Amino acid sequence: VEVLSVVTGEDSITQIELYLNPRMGVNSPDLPTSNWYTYTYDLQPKGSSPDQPIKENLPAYSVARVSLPMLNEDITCDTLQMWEAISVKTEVVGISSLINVHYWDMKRVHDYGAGIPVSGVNYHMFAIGGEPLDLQGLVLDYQTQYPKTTNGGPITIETVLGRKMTPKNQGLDPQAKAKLDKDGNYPIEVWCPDPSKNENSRYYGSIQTGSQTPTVLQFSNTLTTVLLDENGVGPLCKGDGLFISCADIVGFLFKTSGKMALHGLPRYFNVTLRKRWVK
Amino acid sequence: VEVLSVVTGEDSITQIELYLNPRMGVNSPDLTSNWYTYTYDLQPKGSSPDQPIKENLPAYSVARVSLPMLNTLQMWEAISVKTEVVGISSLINVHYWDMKRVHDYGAGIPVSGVNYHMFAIGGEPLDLQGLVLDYQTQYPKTTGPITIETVLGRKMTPKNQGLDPQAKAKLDKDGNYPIEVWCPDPSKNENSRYYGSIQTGSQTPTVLQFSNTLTTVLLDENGVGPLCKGDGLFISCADIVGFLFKTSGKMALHGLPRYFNVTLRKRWVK
Amino acid sequence: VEVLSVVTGEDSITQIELYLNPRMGVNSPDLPTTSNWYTYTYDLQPKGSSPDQPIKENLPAYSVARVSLPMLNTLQMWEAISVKTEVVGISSLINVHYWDMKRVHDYGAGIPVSGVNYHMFAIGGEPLDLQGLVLDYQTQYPKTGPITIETVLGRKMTPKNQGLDPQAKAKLDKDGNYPIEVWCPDPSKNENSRYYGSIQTGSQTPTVLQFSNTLTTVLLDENGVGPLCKGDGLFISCADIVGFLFKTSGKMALHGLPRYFNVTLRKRWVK
Amino acid sequence: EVLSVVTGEDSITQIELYLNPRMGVNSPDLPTTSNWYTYTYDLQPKGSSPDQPIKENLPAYSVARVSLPMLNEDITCDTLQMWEAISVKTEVVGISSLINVHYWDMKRVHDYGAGIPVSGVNYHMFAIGGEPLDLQGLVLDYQTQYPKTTNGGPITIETVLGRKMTPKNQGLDPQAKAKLDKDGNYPIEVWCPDPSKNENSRYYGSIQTGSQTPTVLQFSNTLTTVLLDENGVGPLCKGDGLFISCADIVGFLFKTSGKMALHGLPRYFNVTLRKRWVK
Amino acid sequence: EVLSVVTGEDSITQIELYLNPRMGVNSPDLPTTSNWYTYTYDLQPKGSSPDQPIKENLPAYSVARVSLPMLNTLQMWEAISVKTEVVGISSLINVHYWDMKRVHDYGAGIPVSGVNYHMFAIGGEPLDLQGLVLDYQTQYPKTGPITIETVLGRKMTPKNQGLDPQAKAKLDKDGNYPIEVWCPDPSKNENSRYYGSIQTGSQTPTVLQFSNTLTTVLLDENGVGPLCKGDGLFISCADIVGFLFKTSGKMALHGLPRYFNVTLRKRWVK
Ligand SMILES: CC(=O)N[C@@H]1[C@@H](O)[C@H](O[C@@H]2O[C@H](CO)[C@H](O)[C@H](O[C@]3(C(=O)O)C[C@H](O)[C@@H](NC(C)=O)[C@H]([C@H](O)[C@H](O)CO)O3)[C@H]2O)[C@@H](CO)O[C@H]1O
Ligand SMILES: CC(=O)N[C@H]1[C@H]([C@H](O)[C@H](O)CO)O[C@@](O)(C(=O)O)C[C@@H]1O
Ligand SMILES: [Cl-]
Ligand SMILES: [Cl-]
Ligand SMILES: [Cl-]
Ligand SMILES: [Cl-]
Ligand SMILES: [Cl-]
Repeated sequence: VEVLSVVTGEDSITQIELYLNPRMGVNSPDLPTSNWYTYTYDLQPKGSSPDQPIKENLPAYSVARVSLPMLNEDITCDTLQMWEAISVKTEVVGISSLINVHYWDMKRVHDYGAGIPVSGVNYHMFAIGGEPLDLQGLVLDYQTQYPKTTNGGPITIETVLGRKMTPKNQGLDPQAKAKLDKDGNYPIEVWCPDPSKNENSRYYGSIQTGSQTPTVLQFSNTLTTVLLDENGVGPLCKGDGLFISCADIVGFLFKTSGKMALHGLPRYFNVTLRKRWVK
Repeated sequence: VEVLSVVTGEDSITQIELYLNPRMGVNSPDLTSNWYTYTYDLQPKGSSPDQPIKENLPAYSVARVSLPMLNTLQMWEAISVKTEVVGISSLINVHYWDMKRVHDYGAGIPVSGVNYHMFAIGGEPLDLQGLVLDYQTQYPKTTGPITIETVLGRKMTPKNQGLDPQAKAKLDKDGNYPIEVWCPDPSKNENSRYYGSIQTGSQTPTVLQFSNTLTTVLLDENGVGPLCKGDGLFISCADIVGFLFKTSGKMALHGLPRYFNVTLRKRWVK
Repeated sequence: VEVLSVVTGEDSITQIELYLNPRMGVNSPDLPTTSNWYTYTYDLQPKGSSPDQPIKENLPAYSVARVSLPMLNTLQMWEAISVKTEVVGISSLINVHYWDMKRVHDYGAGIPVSGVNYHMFAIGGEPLDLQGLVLDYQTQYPKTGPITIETVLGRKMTPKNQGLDPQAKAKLDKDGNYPIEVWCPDPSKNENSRYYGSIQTGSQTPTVLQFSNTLTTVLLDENGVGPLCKGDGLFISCADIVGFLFKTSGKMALHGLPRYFNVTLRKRWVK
Repeated sequence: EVLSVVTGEDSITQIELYLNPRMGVNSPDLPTTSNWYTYTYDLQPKGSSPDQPIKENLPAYSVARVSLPMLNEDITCDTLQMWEAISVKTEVVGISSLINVHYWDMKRVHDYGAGIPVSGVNYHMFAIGGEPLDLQGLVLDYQTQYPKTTNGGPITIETVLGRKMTPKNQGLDPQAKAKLDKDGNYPIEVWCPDPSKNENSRYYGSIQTGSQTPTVLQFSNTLTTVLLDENGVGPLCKGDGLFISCADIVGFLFKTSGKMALHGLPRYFNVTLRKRWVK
Repeated sequence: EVLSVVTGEDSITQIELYLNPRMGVNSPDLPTTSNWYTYTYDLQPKGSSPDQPIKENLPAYSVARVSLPMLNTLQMWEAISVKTEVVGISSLINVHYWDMKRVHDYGAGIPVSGVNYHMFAIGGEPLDLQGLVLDYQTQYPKTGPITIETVLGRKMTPKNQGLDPQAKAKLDKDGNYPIEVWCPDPSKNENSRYYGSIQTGSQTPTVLQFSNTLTTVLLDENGVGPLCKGDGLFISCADIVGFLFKTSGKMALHGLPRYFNVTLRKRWVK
């Protein structure tokens, strides 16, 4: 997979724009329950063993594969052009919507007060790759009984192993590995990016725990992420496909009853790519 | 529009100064004006639906600045800006007559909690994307703030809790675009620069800086700043600085004004 | 004033040292009657009925000094090029055993000085330009005592003074006289001054401060010019509120610390 | 004496590994107790003197020695080639797992609410060296009776001194030194890196105390730590051994009863080494 | 006058030391009270005036003078850089001190947290100190701690709540100068470098870093480090890391030792 020179010429640079809507558990706006689109259901400890969480309570990674302009007339040549992602402008959309402290069923911060704003657990990541993101499985509790389904979601450790989790899945088990190849099917609480692979991807992420911790976010269209590695090489899109992945949990909606649901926001991407000779 | 060379000469540079007063809900000091720079009391009803009043919807400030007329032609290019939140010091006041106390015999709870800060400099209106916390929120009809129902010509659906590419607007009117409804559209705004932050929480400290030594460069990666179409410079902002906590337990958001000093140069364009 | 070249010669550079003591409300230590509360306010409380009629002891104000510089005289002016500045006495805030300190819980230590912080300093060749803006326009500040928006306008504040009112302007020409809660630096003026500040609200928010004698602030603008001292006077201004003293009864007073300055100045030709 | 970097073909090599946390329950393989793998047991003040902590409540450092390819045919020569560690990409794995706020026995934040997220005390460090990490002993309370090493306990200050601790071990006792040469046997609360030694190691660490303090962690495969010193020399691997140490405490699991247990996450390393001539 | 840096074979030396914290119980070698070494006694507002704090409740600065090899227009050692580290940070993960107050019933102990104070100084003479106290009516013990009364020879007046030019001392004795009374004097200390911070609050997270890759450069703006008068290097510090919370509700401040490795070079001076 030898990288040669950057292609020179007129249309050697292109731009790819897209947005990814969050997949928090209620993943569709088009259902007769869709009122909770971009939210989970109510998150509660069961109180007895074992936990059997519902799919609505399992926020999942967003992913899209973007098809790119075909570059090579004869694909049997050793030396071909490939799209190389060199930079990205990315932004969490709808941040301002979180100033709303008057949702009708918001728990009031104290008697007669404004609602507790969306706050608490945050998880924020994005990835740009020339192939699916590689995932490592690890869970808080190996005894958790994740939903078994027939329609390909959610995919968890039991799904990939073809057998029950054992205690080692609370740590790093090299067999618990997957590719982020489907939108809204790989739960955040089960899968993280695999740092031992992903040579052809760049990812950036953070978590914030706490129950009412401030959600603190910036947005600016002046911010650019360079996607080049130390050798000056960005992700190379094999099969003329650009993989874009993300997750943006922005906190809890505090309901009057005391119930709490996690909330997510969409993410925008503008990826600059260039043509690169490879061998 | 292809960008040519920067113009050289004696009157090549100019500086535009302005301030923008906050539009929190009570938007005029010349009327109920006692609550100017504040909302009314923000309070989840406990029952459905939510029908917020106009006084409870903080909105973006905006001004179009007419620039000296110039005229393949010359356009004004915004190259840098000094901007500052004005009146930050007023927030040390912990003795508002009706301020809720931190405890018995204590000082008032200081303005703190939800902050939202943004400013934009552009050569056309700021492009907005609509997204709401709850699509069932019934905003007042435009007679009146502009919201998603106004632009769509029909009610919101669940998709307006996410990114609906139809929910788009332009920031063309001062005090009319609710902050909780509209955010800068990153898919557009090629000819504007915007910078913003949010801080959620109820008594989360308000932490702000001020200095006249701080400059924001508005040039893009190619060395080109926003280009002022029809000789109009668009200046937009929002500066929510937290809640005024009242004795009863009621709470209102508060805003502060923003000052701008924009440096512009003449630029040949085709 | 057109700025020419930096003067060359043996004694073209001078250094100015000073400290400013905080003006928190009880502004003097020399009153045998009430100076125990020097560097603090009195007890800050919401009145519970309208209007607020705050006392002078509850209005922290800016510190100011004009420093006389050597007479030089198209003429020469002193140009401030850098400053080393420090909040003095930061270590005193480890004391959690003030005799009347509200305890964190039963048998525990005192609540340390914490909560509202406001820190700013300014160096200029003339008084700092101030913009007026208050939380509540119906506040009835003491008559001139402190100089407030009502003082400069010669009439009662109106709602517009809760936002930016271009008539609500003053110069910081008097020590301990301009209430911090009324006045902020005017960013529309102050071309011949450099100012830096911040605020932190919240009731018990940690007071977090640094101090080092290795930190210099460069005062030159984007054109390599520092403030130029009109009539050979250097103006230094600051405020350093460091949080609340929490008292047993529930009462709370604001506290401030002093600030030190070492300003480096050079001679500059101007026209 | 350090001489010149070796110029040649296979002059650079990469070493990949992960270390699973040793929080107290250190094996996933034990017949009965292993469900608490990556956790401590319940942490409690005894209420009477002295503290007599159990193994399971004493998080320890992770460590591995990695065998490097043999470089010298003749080991008698004055001048030899050694592996020199020059950079490392390291990442805490499984960070996303901490969004789980529905552990079956999770203490709620309030009635009907979600579980208190894993939060509070954090401790994070990693070290890359050419020899075992040098340790310095210091404890909160010198009267603490750690389980005896001979009884199958961890190695602590008493172990190294051959006698009981005295009040001076609440400060810096220059005789309370050890080397990190054993996985999950040196307690974090007893041993910190020794700054008076470790010339042939690079270490980086932080603590965060408080009970429900947000756990704030980042992850990216774009972040590289440079291991070179001020003279441009990285750790030199004695006996062809690369020493890799870490500790990643990420907070408390809050249980319904009020009981609390600390939790850790695994850490991944990718160390780049080059060949170096040494006299 | 500072001349040229000495060139030659043995011109650079390294000085290594550590300093144990002087929180109040200053010695590990006492009959029955050393169990609290590196801590204060219990800190408690009396509820009546005046405060009469005990020496066990007054954390003080650590200081050492290191003798450097003799050299003698003369040569002097010049401190050019330091690696410094707070040792024992990992010990603070212990949430099971036998008498630790719980966060809630059945819970773990409240971790060491709250007030932090961190400072270090390297110089060629003793650090210059400025006196300032929260409460000038505080009755400190006589000499033993050295406080403002000791140095003035008369009672503190209200001015000592601010900056009193007469309230000055030199940090010449280990564990004798209370932190709550003395801070580094910025009006002197030309021949020292000092770096410090405070963090207030009762349960504020203790957030500390440690790494053997961090170096502080000690040279001033002219490239000159502290010059060691009479071949003596002065090293001073303080590291309060927060409170130990006891079951009863009582609280003690706690400190940690600090390590130093100073690089010095020979410098010609007239
Ligand atoms: C059956 C009965 O009533 N017995 C009591 C016995 O409990 C008591 O001992 C004291 O009990 C209290 C209970 O809150 C504390 O546990 C005392 O311990 C501490 C404290 O936390 O207050 C421990 C702390 O470390 C000590 N501080 C220092 C600096 O050493 C303090 C301190 O010495 C005391 O508060 C005195 O200032 O004590 C514990 O001593 C005894 C003795 O009072 O009386 C029996 O009748
Ligand atoms: C500014 C000041 O001196 N405040 C003091 C007040 C007032 O003397 C009286 O309340 C009269 O208003 O009295 C206290 O006992 C109190 O209530 O806590 C102590 C406090 O320091
Ligand atoms: Cl995050
Ligand atoms: Cl913000
Ligand atoms: Cl501040
Ligand atoms: Cl940490
Ligand atoms: Cl600190």
